[PDB]
This record gives sequence, structure tokens and C-alpha cells, in this order.
Amino acid sequence: DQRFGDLVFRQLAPNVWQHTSYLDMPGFGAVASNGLIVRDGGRVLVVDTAWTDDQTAQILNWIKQEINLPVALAVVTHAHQDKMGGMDALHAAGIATYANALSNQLAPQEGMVAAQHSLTFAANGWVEPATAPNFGPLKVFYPGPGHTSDNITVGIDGTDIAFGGCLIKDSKAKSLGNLGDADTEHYAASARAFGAAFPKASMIVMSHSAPDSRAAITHTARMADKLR
Ligand SMILES: [O-]
Ligand SMILES: [Zn+2]
Ligand SMILES: [Zn+2]
Repeated sequence: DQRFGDLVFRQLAPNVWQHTSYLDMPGFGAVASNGLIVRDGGRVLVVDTAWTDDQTAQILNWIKQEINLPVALAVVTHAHQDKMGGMDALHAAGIATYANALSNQLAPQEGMVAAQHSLTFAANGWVEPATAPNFGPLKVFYPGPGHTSDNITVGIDGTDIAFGGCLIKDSKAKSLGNLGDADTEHYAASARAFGAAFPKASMIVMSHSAPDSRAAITHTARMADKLR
């Protein structure tokens, strides 16, 4: 771990880092949220903001210090604060932003600023390629409704890594966390669909646990079986 102001950065693979930020959540504690930073040749790609604009500006500062290449785009994985709370900071920095069309639709009512561009998805869940131009190694997949109706996931080509966002919890998790906006009927199938989309991914990264094996996926789905 590298502490950088109030955030934490951890290298996961040669061109991939995890960013972590915290929100002191009244009546629960200081909740960590993770996203990703990927170097693709001469540019950087970001998955998820931090909780806040100030924290997200700090992610960009860290990138400037440790990579020193332009951030070409960011993709955010649903319309909750941990994933989209720093959209204004990305826009202030001139970074092109992307989210599920449904996330952009929901953003205002969720208290988020919408991304500039909307991703749409084929019936099988893969992003429609025209809506994710210049995504390089980022392979975006909509697994179905689970943690939220709009949750999306991202594999990183050239690595063993897939990112489940808030859909997936680690293999020792006691619960499925914040289910306030969850789809209880479809959660288990959506978790399994994420696994099936990225079958070779041996490192599963997620919002609220450290990176884990694929047991994160099986355990999450098995817990979600109890929601039905
Ligand atoms: O979330
Ligand atoms: Zn969420
Ligand atoms: Zn979350």
C-alpha cells in the first residue's frame, strides 16, 4: 500500500493499480471504496471515481506523480457516490467520462453528476462497441441487475484481473452490504454472469474488499441465493 493524502494506492499488476478512498459513513464507520487505474501505452484509463470530487482530484494528482501520462477516459460502474461522486473533478480535468446509459439516467435523482457519454449493452451483456470507443484493454460487461439495476463490470485484457465493483464481495464476507437499491431476485444470476463473462480472471477486484480469488464470485452468488 502507498498512502497518498487520505487515499491508498496498490499496484496489482505491471500496468494496473487499485485506488482506495474513504467516507466516514454516519452509523457504520469509515467505508473504503476501491477503483482501478490502468496504463495503456501512453495514456491512463480510470475505473470509478472516489467518493468525492476532492478525493478524485487526489487520484489525478497521484497519477500525475506516479505515471505522468494523460488520463484518456474514465468509466464509472453505477450511480452511487462511491463510484460516481467525483464526476465533477474528472470533468474539471478534461477527462472523457462514460457510464451505463441507465446510470446517467439515474444520476440526478441519486445526487450524482452524469457522465458525458452513455454505454449501451447487447442482450448478452457485452457493451455495444460503438459506445465504448478507445477503451483499449477495458472490456465492459453488464451482468444483469444485482447490487443495483445499473451495475456494470470491467475486465482488463492482458491481465488476470476483472472488476466486479459493488456487485461482488470477497470470499469471507458475512453479507452483501448495501442492498437498498438491489435486485434480490436476480442478484445471484448476475454475480454468476460476471464470472462467466471473464472466465480466465484469477484476480477479482471489487469495491469494498481487497482483491481476492474467484471464490469471491462463488461466495457472493451463494449468499445471493438466500435473497430469492
Ligand atoms: O455503492
Ligand atoms: Zn452502489
Ligand atoms: Zn459500493
